[PDB]
Amino acid sequence: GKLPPVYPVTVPFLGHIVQFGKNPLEFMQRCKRDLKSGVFTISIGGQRVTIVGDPHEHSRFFSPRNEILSPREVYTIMTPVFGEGVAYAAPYPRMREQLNFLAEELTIAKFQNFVPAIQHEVRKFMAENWKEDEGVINLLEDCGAMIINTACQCLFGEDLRKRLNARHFAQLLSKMESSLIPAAVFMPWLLRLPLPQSARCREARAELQKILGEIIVAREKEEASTSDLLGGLLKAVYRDGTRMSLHEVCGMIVAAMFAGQHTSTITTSWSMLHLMHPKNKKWLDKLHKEIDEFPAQLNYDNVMDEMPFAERCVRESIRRDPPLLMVMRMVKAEVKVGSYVVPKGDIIACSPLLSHHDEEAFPNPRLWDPERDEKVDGAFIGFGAGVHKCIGQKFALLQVKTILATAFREYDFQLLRDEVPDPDYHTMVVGPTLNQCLVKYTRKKK
Amino acid sequence: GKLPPVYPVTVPFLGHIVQFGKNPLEFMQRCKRDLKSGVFTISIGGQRVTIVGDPHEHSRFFSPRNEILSPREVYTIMTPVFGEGVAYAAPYPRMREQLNFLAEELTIAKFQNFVPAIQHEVRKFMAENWKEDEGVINLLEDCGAMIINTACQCLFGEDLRKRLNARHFAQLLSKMESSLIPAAVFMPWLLRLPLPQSARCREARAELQKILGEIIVAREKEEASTSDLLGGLLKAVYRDGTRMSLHEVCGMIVAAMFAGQHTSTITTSWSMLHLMHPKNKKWLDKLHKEIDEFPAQLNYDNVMDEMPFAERCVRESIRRDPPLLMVMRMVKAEVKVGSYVVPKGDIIACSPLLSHHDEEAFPNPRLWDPERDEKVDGAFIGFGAGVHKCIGQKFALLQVKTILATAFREYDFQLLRDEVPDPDYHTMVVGPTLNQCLVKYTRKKK
Amino acid sequence: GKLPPVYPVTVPFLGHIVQFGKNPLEFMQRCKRDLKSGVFTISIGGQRVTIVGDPHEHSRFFSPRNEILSPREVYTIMTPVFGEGVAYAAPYPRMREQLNFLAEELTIAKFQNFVPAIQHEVRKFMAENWKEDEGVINLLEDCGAMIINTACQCLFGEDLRKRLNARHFAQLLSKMESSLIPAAVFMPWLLRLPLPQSARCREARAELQKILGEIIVAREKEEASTSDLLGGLLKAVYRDGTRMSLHEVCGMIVAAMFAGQHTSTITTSWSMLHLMHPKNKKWLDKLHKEIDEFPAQLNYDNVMDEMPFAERCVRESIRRDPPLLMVMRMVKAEVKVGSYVVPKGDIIACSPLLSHHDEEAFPNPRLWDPERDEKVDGAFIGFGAGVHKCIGQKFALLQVKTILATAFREYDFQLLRDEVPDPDYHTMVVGPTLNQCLVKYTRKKK
Ligand SMILES: O=C(N[C@H](Cc1c[nH]c2ccccc12)C(=O)Nc1ccncc1)c1ccc(N2CCN(c3ccc(F)cc3F)CC2)cc1F
Ligand SMILES: O=C(N[C@H](Cc1c[nH]c2ccccc12)C(=O)Nc1ccncc1)c1ccc(N2CCN(c3ccc(F)cc3F)CC2)cc1F
Ligand SMILES: O=C(N[C@H](Cc1c[nH]c2ccccc12)C(=O)Nc1ccncc1)c1ccc(N2CCN(c3ccc(F)cc3F)CC2)cc1F
Ligand code: HEM
Ligand code: HEM
Ligand code: HEM
Repeated sequence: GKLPPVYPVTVPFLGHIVQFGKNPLEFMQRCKRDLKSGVFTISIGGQRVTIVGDPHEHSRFFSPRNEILSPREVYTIMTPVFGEGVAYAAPYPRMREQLNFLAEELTIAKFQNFVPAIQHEVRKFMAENWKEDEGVINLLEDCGAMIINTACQCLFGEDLRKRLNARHFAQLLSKMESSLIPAAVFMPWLLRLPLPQSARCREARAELQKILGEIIVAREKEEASTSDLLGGLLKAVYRDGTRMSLHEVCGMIVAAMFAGQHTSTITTSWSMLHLMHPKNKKWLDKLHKEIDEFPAQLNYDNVMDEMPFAERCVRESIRRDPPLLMVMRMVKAEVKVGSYVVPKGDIIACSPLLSHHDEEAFPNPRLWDPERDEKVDGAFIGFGAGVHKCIGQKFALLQVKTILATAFREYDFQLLRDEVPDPDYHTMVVGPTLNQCLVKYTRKKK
Repeated sequence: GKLPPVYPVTVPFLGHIVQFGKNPLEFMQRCKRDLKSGVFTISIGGQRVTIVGDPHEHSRFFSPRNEILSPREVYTIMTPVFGEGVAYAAPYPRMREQLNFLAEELTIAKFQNFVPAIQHEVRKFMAENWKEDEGVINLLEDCGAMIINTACQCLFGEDLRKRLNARHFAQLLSKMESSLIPAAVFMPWLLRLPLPQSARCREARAELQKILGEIIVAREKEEASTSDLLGGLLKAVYRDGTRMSLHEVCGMIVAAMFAGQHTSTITTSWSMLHLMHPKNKKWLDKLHKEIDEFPAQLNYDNVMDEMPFAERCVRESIRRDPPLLMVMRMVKAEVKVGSYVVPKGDIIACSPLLSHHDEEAFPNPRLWDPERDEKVDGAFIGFGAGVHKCIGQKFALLQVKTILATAFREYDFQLLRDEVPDPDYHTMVVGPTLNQCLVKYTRKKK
Repeated sequence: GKLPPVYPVTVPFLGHIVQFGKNPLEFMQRCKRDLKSGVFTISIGGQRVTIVGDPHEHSRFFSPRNEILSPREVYTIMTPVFGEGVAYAAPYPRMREQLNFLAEELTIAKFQNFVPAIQHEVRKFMAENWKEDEGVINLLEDCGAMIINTACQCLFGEDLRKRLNARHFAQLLSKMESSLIPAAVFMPWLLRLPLPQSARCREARAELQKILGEIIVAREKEEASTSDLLGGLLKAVYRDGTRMSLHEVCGMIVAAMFAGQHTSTITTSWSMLHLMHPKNKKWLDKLHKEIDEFPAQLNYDNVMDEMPFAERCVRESIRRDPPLLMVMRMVKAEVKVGSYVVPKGDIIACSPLLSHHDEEAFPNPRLWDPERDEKVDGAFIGFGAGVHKCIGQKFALLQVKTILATAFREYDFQLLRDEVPDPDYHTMVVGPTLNQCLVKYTRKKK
């Protein structure tokens, strides 16, 4: 085998994470240029990280099975929050079955009544918060509130929402996030030591599990028709003929809510931010034309089948600013990538950021252009690819499209600074800088 | 409960400590503004830190007992230097009794002969080091030398000083400080691992303990009158009727000397730095008027009761540049703070820096103005507040005021750069940048 | 004892390593100036580091035996790569004997046929890569390739090179380097925890050991004349009458190749970079005069005895940019350094960088001047000094001088930017910034 070339080891401890939090794109482009190779290795905290930064080789990265490019070792930071024996922390066979059970709950087939539930919360929100003829809001925080409120209406039954509302859900997820050390992907030794915040999060999730249990007992003693997410997952049956444990169900619900909270929020925000920008009026007008073709009450078919332009807007906002900068796996057995082999124990990564800004794939990559197409097949990896592709993608897109169509139909927006906000690359999920997201809404003439 | 809002988690490991060491004020003001709340939470190394940045809520932070906002877990870094079973490392009841025994040794009631002892060392120092009609000194280092020399004359008997002089004391404290990892407040897992520097410091303190023991044996075999600090503490009796161990006494002496070495030094320096600045001549003239009302030999009453203006100068230098930027505690049981609850396991903090620069409390907070008053009651927290307030405050103020009155009576000073020195926020105790503290003394016409 | 003075402890974890990776010279000069002492102590991660930054006191640092200023504890990071019981990881007596056995293999006495072997590889390389009349290359990478290719021809027999060629060797060393955490010199607690990359490197070296074993078995079953490095080391006999183990031999070969890969490469590059710079034409002309005094085929005597000017060029490039910025040891028993004592447990360091830029020793230290002499005796410490001085120095100098003489005889070079490249201080071995090393070769008129 030929090893990819290697950026030589630097002295500050985890110093490359600082660069990755400040200018990740430029850092990776430098690595690529200096070593004259799209496939290259860096060393972070003693751990080799090999980045497939050539769009043409995406298939090598996304094809292999979890047994061989495993996500388990790279997501050890998440075990306290989701639970032992849940998702990435489960043996491979159970892992695959659990993920699939969640994927089954979020198929287009399961979305009956979701668009009206979403429209209802959004309208409730706009009437509570956007009351005036005119007013100033933080668009990032309000999208975030709408994402959690709308997800909770779609996924959880009324009895569940009565005991556990979106605000409590939001707090719990936010507390959990605050307990993580994202750098510890490169500090596996740390995660073997006792961490107090870890015990705290497990009690928090155990409290959630208690609520969930009480709900099931109450539903079981009043029935004659549990087709919400909780209900669906409790009815799943593994290949061996057993059921998921409530522990496992609770964990998968947390993971689903945790996954969508920032990614979908960010995507909504960027999309709305580009569309209200004056130099994009042409695309806004185009969006209104599409929306006005439709009544007030939307449905699944309108949003998902009959809004191709709104789709290009959302996709191109994920293209330009992907909220997850890296997809990563642990190499469990060595793998070929072009003329190279990437050895076992390496972390192998593919970067939606680096790849969405490749000039060959996306000519003039700093331009937000909803009409563009990829020049390289598979270079859009906003939701990953292959067999492990985002299983929440259709649910996320339904939410974002519905919120977009409801909001722009009822309100005009103006960004209260000249340029679109800069991404803030310091956070785990990357989105627009919070203090640059002030916007003025104006209620449209009824 | 409602959780305070949370700055979302950042990727560089302990990256917020870098900002806290470079621009802490601006970092915290940003957190406050971006989240629209004076009470807010950040995550450092996986550990939630909730900052009470509203001056009006100081009472919630400073009221609770050590059983419930505990200092023990946040000061684990200090256990090697002070000893197991000493101070913050003692069970709560013993902790309280030990701290109180030290507080009792440093009451105004115990200061007979301190002002003359201080004046004597300062005069000895000025005659050894400031010999000429005119000359250049580093004011920060010389204040530091005067603080340790004067503390040793007040607190330790001649026999003790003969075996352990201020220079040796200074070295030992300085060696101990060099062994600490202040960031490990956010790395409790680290402090459970063996650290070699920790064993070294304990041998150093054990050597100190040996000297102290020999002194006691020598005093016990020559007496007919141990009213120094060592003597006082050895005579303390716990509620159960036993005595502190020599181990515990030794530890409390170290902690007392360690506490005052930089804080008091820094406060002296800032005070002298502002007063010699030309735009402050008006306050200098005012200070001389007050000093000239008094003979050469001062006494307790002059310094502590009859120098109200010198007091405003020292207080306002602590206001403008508090040497401890944060008071912190571990939440052992949850607590209310305004409309929020701060959960167990959080670190809860209140910042004298952030609070002394609040515009409502201290209008035009960058101005050093000794005549100002707080506009918010309890917003001055230079020495903390409540039941856990600095127990060295009266001793520190006596030293600083005495040094100020002795030095300015005998010398004029001029700062050898245009602007007052910038604080250097990189160190544990924060003071003026060392290389900006060059000053020229001029011996006054006798 | 008097302790050296101490820069007071800073809050960011390992924050001084960031400064050391960005501007080490300025950082250390600041420490020296601010504390008014050439001998001074900083605290990194809780570990005191005392730097002998006075050229006049070099002898204190370099005299003491390994039992008392030990390299073992500071080079724990290297144990996985070289092996347990090898070099710095061996008990002191074995350590001394092993190092000596390697030193014996690299004495001038052992270099018969090295200059022709080197000239042969360099010429092979130039003909493969520098084929045209004219062309653009990265001088740093090509010197690196020449250093490893030429070392392998000198040190390893044909049978060994047939199974393990320079490219495979280069990869293996590069993989090993990528597994290190240089900051962990200041994190001894980390190196006591399991690190996965450590197990990987040991398997890699075990694979190398297997190849080496097979070679020995094959040589042992075909002989009638193992005078390469492998052969030499296998014939070494300890004081007790036993032989090195193949494990130990394998480890010492790795350490030798690892030591020379960047240091010698960097030194070649800098030397060539200065000599092709136009303002240095005067020294280039001088170098050609010396080279032209000699045939095409060089020999040991020409290179090592008859090239005094080429020697000054190489030495002065190591003077101006020493590839190892610090020589460090663990104080095992306390030691005097001027008016100070440096206690046990301190890391004591001497910096070739700081010392080669001292204005007293090297007037106008930013000027590359091959005719200069030190103004302070022992201030050149590019290869260390004393009893522990670099044991590869004569081999490194032979390689560098031979490559210099062969290349400049056959080619002209031009740097494709105006100024000599900046050093990149981020890496373990420090050399010229990689992307500033583009050069244009021109084949000379035959
Ligand atoms: O937000 C993250 N993850 C969280 C938690 C999570 C993890 N895996 C999941 C699988 C399913 C559901 C949730 C999760 C998350 O919400 N991820 C997510 C995944 C899929 N779909 C939506 C959201 C996350 C985000 C960033 C991150 N980093 C920071 C960048 N990094 C990195 C990588 C390479 C470098 F050179 C430098 C770097 F700094 C280490 C990985 C690590 C992370 F875990
Ligand atoms: O100088 C410090 N402490 C030392 C040692 C010490 C500790 N507790 C004591 C109680 C009694 C006597 C001595 C001590 C000290 O001398 N403190 C002191 C306390 C009271 N009166 C005078 C002096 C010190 C100083 C700073 C520090 N940091 C750095 C800032 N930090 C922090 C906190 C929040 C953030 F967002 C970011 C930050 F970086 C962690 C706390 C931690 C510390 F321990
Ligand atoms: O390149 C390094 N070493 C490697 C591996 C190695 C170690 N010891 C050996 C002995 C014999 C052979 C190989 C080795 C190496 O190739 N060193 C080498 C030594 C002698 N002759 C040639 C090369 C190396 C290079 C730098 C380094 N640092 C970074 C700077 N540092 C440091 C020190 C003081 C500070 F204030 C701040 C700092 F960041 C910690 C030491 C540590 C290292 F181990
Ligand atoms: C805009 C929103 C989202 C973005 C941009 C996003 C992005 C991604 C990406 C990049 C992957 C990696 C896929 C691969 O390995 O090739 C992924 C996987 C995943 N996403 Fe999302 N995601 C989003 C929303 C969601 C939501 C709402 C859920 C809720 C269930 C979710 C759950 C997952 C899961 C479970 C996986 C792992 C699939 C596996 O390992 O097989 N994501 N997502
Ligand atoms: C200018 C000098 C000093 C400053 C600015 C200062 C500042 C502080 C502050 C802010 C606190 C926290 C009090 C609270 O929890 O509300 C404190 C506590 C303390 N200080 Fe100081 N301090 C100084 C000098 C000293 C000295 C000379 C000693 C010597 C004994 C000392 C010993 C203590 C102790 C023991 C506590 C803890 C009290 C407790 O937990 O109950 N300090 N100081
Ligand atoms: C330009 C190339 C090199 C430079 C600048 C360099 C620099 C140094 C320095 C500064 C030392 C520390 C000596 C002391 O403690 O006083 C040293 C030691 C050493 N070098 Fe090198 N070195 C180079 C090449 C090599 C090579 C090619 C080898 C191959 C064997 C090597 C092996 C060693 C060893 C084994 C030591 C440790 C000697 C001991 O601890 O007794 N070095 N080198």
